[PDB]
Amino acid sequence: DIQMTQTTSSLSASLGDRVTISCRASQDISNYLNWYQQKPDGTVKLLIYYTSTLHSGVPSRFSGSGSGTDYSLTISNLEQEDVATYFCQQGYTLPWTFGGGTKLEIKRADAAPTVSIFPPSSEQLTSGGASVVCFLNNFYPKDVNVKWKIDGSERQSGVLNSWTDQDSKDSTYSMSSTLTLTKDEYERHNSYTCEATHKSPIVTSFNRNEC
Amino acid sequence: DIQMTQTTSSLSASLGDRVTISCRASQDISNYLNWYQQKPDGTVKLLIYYTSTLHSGVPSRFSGSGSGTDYSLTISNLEQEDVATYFCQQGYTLPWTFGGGTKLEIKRADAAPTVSIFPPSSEQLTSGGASVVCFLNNFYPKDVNVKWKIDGSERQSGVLNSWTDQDSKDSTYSMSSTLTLTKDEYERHNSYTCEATHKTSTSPIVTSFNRNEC
Amino acid sequence: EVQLQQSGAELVKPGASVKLSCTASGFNIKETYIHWVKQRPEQGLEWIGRIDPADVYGRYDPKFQGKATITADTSSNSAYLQVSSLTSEDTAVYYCARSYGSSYGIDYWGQGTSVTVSSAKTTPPSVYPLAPSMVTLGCLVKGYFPEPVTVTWNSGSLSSGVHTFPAVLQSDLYTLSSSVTVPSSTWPSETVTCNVAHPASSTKVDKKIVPR
Amino acid sequence: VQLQQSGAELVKPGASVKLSCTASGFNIKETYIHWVKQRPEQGLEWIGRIDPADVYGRYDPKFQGKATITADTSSNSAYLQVSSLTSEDTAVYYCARSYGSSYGIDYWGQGTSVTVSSAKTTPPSVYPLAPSMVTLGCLVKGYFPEPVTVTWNSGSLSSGVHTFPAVLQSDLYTLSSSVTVPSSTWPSETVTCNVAHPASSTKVDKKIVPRDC
Amino acid sequence: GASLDGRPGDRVDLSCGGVRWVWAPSFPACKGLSKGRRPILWAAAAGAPTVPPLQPFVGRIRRLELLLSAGDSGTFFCKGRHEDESRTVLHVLGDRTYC
Amino acid sequence: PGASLDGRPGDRVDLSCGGVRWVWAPSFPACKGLSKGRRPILWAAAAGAPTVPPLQPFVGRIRRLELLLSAGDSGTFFCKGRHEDESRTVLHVLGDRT
Ligand SMILES: *[C@@H]1O[C@H](CO[C@]2(C(=O)O)C[C@H](O)[C@@H](NC(C)=O)[C@H]([C@H](O)[C@H](O)CO)O2)[C@H](O)[C@H](O[C@@H]2O[C@H](CO)[C@H](O)[C@H](O)[C@H]2O)[C@H]1NC(C)=O
Ligand SMILES: *[C@@H]1O[C@H](CO[C@]2(C(=O)O)C[C@H](O)[C@@H](NC(C)=O)[C@H]([C@H](O)[C@H](O)CO)O2)[C@H](O)[C@H](O[C@@H]2O[C@H](CO)[C@H](O)[C@H](O)[C@H]2O)[C@H]1NC(C)=O
Repeated sequence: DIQMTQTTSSLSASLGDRVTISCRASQDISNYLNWYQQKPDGTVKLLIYYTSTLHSGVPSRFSGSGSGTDYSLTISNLEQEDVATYFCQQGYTLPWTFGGGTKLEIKRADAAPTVSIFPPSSEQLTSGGASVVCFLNNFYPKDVNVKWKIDGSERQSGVLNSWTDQDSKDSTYSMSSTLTLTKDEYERHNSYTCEATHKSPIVTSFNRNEC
Repeated sequence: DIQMTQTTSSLSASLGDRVTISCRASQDISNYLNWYQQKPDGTVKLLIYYTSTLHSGVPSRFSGSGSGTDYSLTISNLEQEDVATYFCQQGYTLPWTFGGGTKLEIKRADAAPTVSIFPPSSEQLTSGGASVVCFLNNFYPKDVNVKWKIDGSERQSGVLNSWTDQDSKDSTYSMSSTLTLTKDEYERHNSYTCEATHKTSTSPIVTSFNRNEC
Repeated sequence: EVQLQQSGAELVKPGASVKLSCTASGFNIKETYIHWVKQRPEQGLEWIGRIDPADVYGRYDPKFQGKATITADTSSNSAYLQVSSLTSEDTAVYYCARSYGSSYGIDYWGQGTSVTVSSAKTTPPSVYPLAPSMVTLGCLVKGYFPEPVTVTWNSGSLSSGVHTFPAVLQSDLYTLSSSVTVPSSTWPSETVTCNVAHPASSTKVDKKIVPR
Repeated sequence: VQLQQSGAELVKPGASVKLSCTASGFNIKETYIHWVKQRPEQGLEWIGRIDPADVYGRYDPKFQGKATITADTSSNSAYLQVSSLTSEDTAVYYCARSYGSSYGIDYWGQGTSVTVSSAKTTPPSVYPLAPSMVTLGCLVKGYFPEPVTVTWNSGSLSSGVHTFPAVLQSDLYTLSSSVTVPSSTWPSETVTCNVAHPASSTKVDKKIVPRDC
Repeated sequence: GASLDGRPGDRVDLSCGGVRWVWAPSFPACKGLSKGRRPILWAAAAGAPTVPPLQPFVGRIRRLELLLSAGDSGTFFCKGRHEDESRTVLHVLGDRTYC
Repeated sequence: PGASLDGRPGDRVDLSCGGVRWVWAPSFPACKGLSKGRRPILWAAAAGAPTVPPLQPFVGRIRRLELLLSAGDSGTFFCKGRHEDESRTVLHVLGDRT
């Protein structure tokens, strides 16, 4: 229908700055566009309705400006709590369209990760399987290209990673990598280790030690 | 273009009787129908506007009736000044339409004509022409067959008649018949008659003129 | 004083155009609608059309298909009927009448204006006297063109006994005779004069009926 | 004045699901009920709206016929009836309230997760992960469907928790969690990774013990 | 059809042949008005003009009384059900063309 | 293209026409409604003393006007040009029935 476009799909910004989210419409929507906030796994909040007008209980730092066809939401003071995706939407014609959205990340000092490697538990080893877990508890920015070696050999197969969202508590990122192998394969190889490269590389170790 | 038809085009009526002129319309006229009286060669008067309504100075004897499509004009205690034609007229839509008319004749006793034949004057005769005139006066009813037997022999050629309308005096018609001949023809034959065929008496009314010159 | 002054009778050649007049006495034409009516010789009335003098455009019957164009002049307090491309089917009397509207009709009617459509020429009459206790005597009116002829007797004083018969057309010439019935004591004792007047040819002939 | 969304549904492909949304405090007869579809890690999609008095709700043509929103005023609740389900339907379904065009979708429901999979419900297999400060883990492998509520030492250990999102290899889910406690508190104190799978009615508790042989 | 002509200060009763209708005229004038058919009276439970025109009553198809004034010149329609019209032409004597 | 709206009684929404001597003319859902089709309410105002919309005397202004909504106001609103052209704004008022 009236396809809604948001120029940028991600916007990183440091605390105490002003930012703008732009929304262009397929046709003049005579100011019948509202703005929405969706917090990570939190509820969806209506921020601004009918372009300019603030919604009840929404802070004043949120400003809804808009031309006839070009609409732009602006967060004047940057707060940690504002880490959320913002969406525009038209109500002018009946198939109401929700735009692409713009995730708002927080810019902060570059933190080095807290790399910890964990050996497969003697619980999982009974289930005819093995899993190596390597974490990077507290770091920034988002991208970190992990590479782990078992006796030096490169293992790219069966590697599955997972990233958390930027917390509105300390404004940091965290990553979990899981190397899943069959019981026999993990029993054949010894001295498993995980290394990490982030903008000397941080190298962690977990040798096959008796206990 | 809505049409108007009067059921009758001529109505003979005795003095002081009650008469009606009916009018049928092609559409619903919604009382927008007026009546007119046009006297012989006299002015045409507006009798009764918007059906039953009468025009200022029009006598009470005149009454207007009807609704929808058939409207009527009614005249009581008839007078010798009511001998005129009456017209229906719609005004409901813009091609204003008049009815055909109904001439109102006044009935009377059977009157025999006063038949008078006149020879061509010695004035006309110099102009190389001759005309015989026969005036039939004060008669009732309207139809009367004229007959011009030149020396008894039937003459159907060059005969031209003229009638006057119902008179106001004794309400009787008069007729005039003219037999026009060329100087020579009139000078050729002697006897010139003029016979009226009217139903007043048992016999036809016969008048004559024989030219005398030697 | 509610008078509608109609123009004098006209003799027109066929195919030509005539513009008839109608003048308003006393009343202002701005206050009524003007209506014109046709009347074929010895026939019914035919509504030609009407006009609001405040407007230029008159509304007429479709039978008078662009021929008749009524146009009134407020300034001169008079209306006009212009009828173009004439025929013998147009030889009639034309009435001018004032109306206040649908629910009032044509209240004041004009005297009429006679229009004769003929290629024939104006011709004065040739009066002929017709001589023969009561007696009848008349006078002949042969070959006059066009109508009318005001026929009176002994300078109009002899009203009682008069019978004026209507005109007869014959090869484009008219013929009418009139008869008077006077007592046999008054004739040949008194003078009897058949007074004829032809307005069209501006003649007024008077012929004394003398015993032959 | 809240919007009560029904519990998350696991549906077989091609079948039909009728979701629920109940109005608290307010009367539904006093607003338009709107529904929204949110594909995993994707934008929102407006399904359609309804005037509860009408009970013949308008829908987006891309969804026309597939989804049928019908509300019950008597029970003060609305329903989303979705049929002929695909993997492209595995998403969260929000029920929101709106006062009109000039006001937008103001109150938003929590959202109902619809998982379209021919795969069966499987409880998790919790694996403890023992090694200045001390980082400790807990692995939750092989569960179906999502979600799993993971807490530390009966949720009393809020500070230092890090719960990573679930990973599907092949209709199998895996998520790990990490807690950072001081080297003084461990192995001195008990540390229990509390895992809760509502879908399978399980609540498993694995104490992290220092690894030996 | 019906084609009428009157004077200002007169009154003309006008009706229809309708199938519960609406009278809707257009006038060749603009005394504060504009081009196009403007409905002036409609049926309800007891028909009345209300605020645009204030000279027509109702006899109580439907019949109305109209006080002509100056500028009521126009075609009066009597639009019924499914284009069941009933037009009436009206012309008042006079041309008010001064600004 | 097209404009489809939804409001509730006591609200007020703006209606217009990009395609411009005109005339606004809407039709409202017949059930519990006296008239059964498209009906004119406003015509472009001339250089005199003009105002008043027939079936709803609560529309303020140019024919780019605001409308206060109430019972039965649900229906499509057409703005009309000199020939053929029409700009329609569909409208729905909350809880429209008996
Ligand atoms: C305009 O029409 C009215 C009729 O309006 C009414 C009615 O009684 O039918 C008045 C109500 O206020 C109105 N209600 C609202 C709020 O719209 C109802 C209507 O029934 C509802 O809309 C639906 O149920 O409509 C009058 O006929 C009025 O004419 C005048 O009536 C007077 C009566 O004493 C008097 O005779 C006046 O001379 C006459 O003009 C008319 N308005 C005007 C100013 O003429
Ligand atoms: C309809 O009328 C308005 C004027 O309305 C008012 C006024 O003067 O504000 C409203 C008042 O309540 C009313 N009553 C009183 C007691 O004041 C008066 C009343 O008519 C006078 O007192 C009587 O003399 O009238 C406008 O004329 C409006 O026209 C539109 O105005 C626009 C302004 O931005 C714009 O210029 C438009 O072109 C123009 O049409 C008119 N409404 C419509 C939709 O035509």
